Amino acid sequence: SGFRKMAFPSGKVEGCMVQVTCGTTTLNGLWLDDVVYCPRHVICTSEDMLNPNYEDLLIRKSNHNFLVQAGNVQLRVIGHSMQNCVLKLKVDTANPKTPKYKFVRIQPGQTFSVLACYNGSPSGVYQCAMRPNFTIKGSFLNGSCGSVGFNIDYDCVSFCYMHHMELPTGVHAGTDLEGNFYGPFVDRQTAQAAGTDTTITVNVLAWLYAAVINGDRWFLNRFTTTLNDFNLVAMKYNYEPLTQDHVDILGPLSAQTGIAVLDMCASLKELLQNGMNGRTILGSALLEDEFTPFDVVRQCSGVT
Amino acid sequence: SGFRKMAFPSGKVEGCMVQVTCGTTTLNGLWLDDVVYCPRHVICTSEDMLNPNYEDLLIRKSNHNFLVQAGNVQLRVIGHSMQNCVLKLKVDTANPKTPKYKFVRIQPGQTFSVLACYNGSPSGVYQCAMRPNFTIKGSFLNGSCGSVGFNIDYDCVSFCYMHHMELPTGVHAGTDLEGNFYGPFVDRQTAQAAGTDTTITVNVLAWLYAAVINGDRWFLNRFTTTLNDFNLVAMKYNYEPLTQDHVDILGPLSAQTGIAVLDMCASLKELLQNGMNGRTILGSALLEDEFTPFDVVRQCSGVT
Ligand SMILES: COc1ccccc1OCCNC(=O)c1cc(=O)[nH]c2cccc(OC)c12
Ligand SMILES: COc1ccccc1OCCNC(=O)c1cc(=O)[nH]c2cccc(OC)c12
Repeated sequence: SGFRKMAFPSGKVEGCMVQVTCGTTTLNGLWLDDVVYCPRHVICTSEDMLNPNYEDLLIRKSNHNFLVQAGNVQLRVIGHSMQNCVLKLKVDTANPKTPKYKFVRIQPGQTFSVLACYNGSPSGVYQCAMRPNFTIKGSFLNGSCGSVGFNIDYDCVSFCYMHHMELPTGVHAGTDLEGNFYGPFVDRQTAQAAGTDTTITVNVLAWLYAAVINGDRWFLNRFTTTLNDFNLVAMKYNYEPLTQDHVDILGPLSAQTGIAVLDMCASLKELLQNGMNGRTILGSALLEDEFTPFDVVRQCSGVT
Repeated sequence: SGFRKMAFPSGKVEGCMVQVTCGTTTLNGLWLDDVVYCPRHVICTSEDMLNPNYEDLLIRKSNHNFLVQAGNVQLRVIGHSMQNCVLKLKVDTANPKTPKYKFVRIQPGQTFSVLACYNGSPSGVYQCAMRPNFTIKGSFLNGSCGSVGFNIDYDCVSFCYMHHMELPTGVHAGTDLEGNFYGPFVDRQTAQAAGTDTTITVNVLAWLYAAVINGDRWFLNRFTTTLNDFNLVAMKYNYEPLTQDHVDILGPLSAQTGIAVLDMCASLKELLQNGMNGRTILGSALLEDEFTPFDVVRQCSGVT
């Protein structure tokens, strides 16, 4: 028993982190096979960030201007190309620690682990979720760009995020491993504001199932509701609308606990309408929305 | 900016996890040099757990009864000995992935990362704290015993915890790497209850400094207090008494923010007396006590 914000083991990803320097800027890169992936803003000076023309900036760069270091050994760059907002630095050596991998673009509401890095060295690992407004609430300082987000399926690392920037609001923006930003964000130091940060309803419900499985049942009530009635309440509290697909995905948690999805929805409805009254659920005083139904099942079953 | 419950990268520890089987029981072991460390309750049947005599149980065991597997390869056991509540299985091969390590016994209030494992395979990593009642609020299922707690100092892994059991209350008990339990717990399936779980005051204050550093300042007030006045309030809310050593340790956070430790104590006092009024601090609706002053400085400075 017990329920923690758990990240995937980071070893397979640690073996891919490298340092990429271009001019005076040093950030992180991801070394997979004979390619190093990094944010293209590595080629910018802090002055350039206000309005950079990356194609023009890239013309002044050659293979030898990109310094790639894995541990204390320098990698030889034999090619460079821009794919959307990432640079792909072709190196002459394939990473001997390359795990089985995939590049996946995630949907809002999905979760992933972040291995925060500075100067190509891992400093920590934590669990995140892609917010419905396509930001992530990470923990990143200067030098963290190029840190990646990932999921692990047994021995296969699915890379889903690469860190690019912090918005003036302190939230984080980035791309998938093909260089496309999540959301409307651009790699420019400009007025960019995130939209409404709505609560991931399907994740909150999954976390209520985890609480029931772990013994916290005070919030269970004698009521039920309908998808339409529940969503009237969800909209008022800036919660994502619950769909029949979400009910279906919550199916195995409903089967495990014997509590119907709509019954759990009515408990959530009352928690939204009346608050927690000074009580806690899984050691938290608010409704947690950064555990998907898959994370709850995985944590409550022991998937290694 | 941003503040997350961050665990250390787990790679160095993943390379030490092995599976140890004795009879029908399989748990995790820690392979360092030519020794595999595991809970001694590996030699027990579920019947034995009610009142095991480990010396008598160990007499019936030989080197060949302890099956040690690292990945898909079997390790040859050439020795076995009991040190307090851990077994030390001498293997004929030194772990080639052994990192620089130390065995340290931690104080209550200190934090560490846990790499939860099942069948010698890592499933997840999370951050924990040794509670003042010597329990940890982990996330562990059947098969997780032998999972370890650790801290990392650059390239040196300081092992501090080995998981042994879950108390009837759902909290977790375990030992240091020399086999001595944290707290009064014994490796017996018996009526064992944890004492009062007090709040680690020095950690809450450090997390209030992290909140100020990250922009959350609503709780800052026009008041100050004294160590004695603060502790009168701390005792009433089952908070650990704040000492001059704690004030000293909070020194660099006080210097960084310009907020005196006693001023932060008065803000905490008002938060205890009046609650958060529906507001949040670092995305939390309660006072977080599982970040030491060192964790806050590390996370807010970028220690890799
Ligand atoms: C506005 O900056 C950019 C705009 C578009 C594209 C890139 C931009 O930044 C590049 C450098 N960013 C970081 O290293 C940075 C990332 C982060 O998540 N947190 C920080 C916290 C404090 C200071 C920081 O940088 C000085 C960071
Ligand atoms: C009362 O048991 C013991 C007493 C003393 C010493 C050892 C005891 O347990 C040995 C086996 N323990 C685990 O594998 C176990 C550990 C854990 O933290 N959570 C669980 C959650 C559900 C089921 C579980 O085991 C069947 C566990």
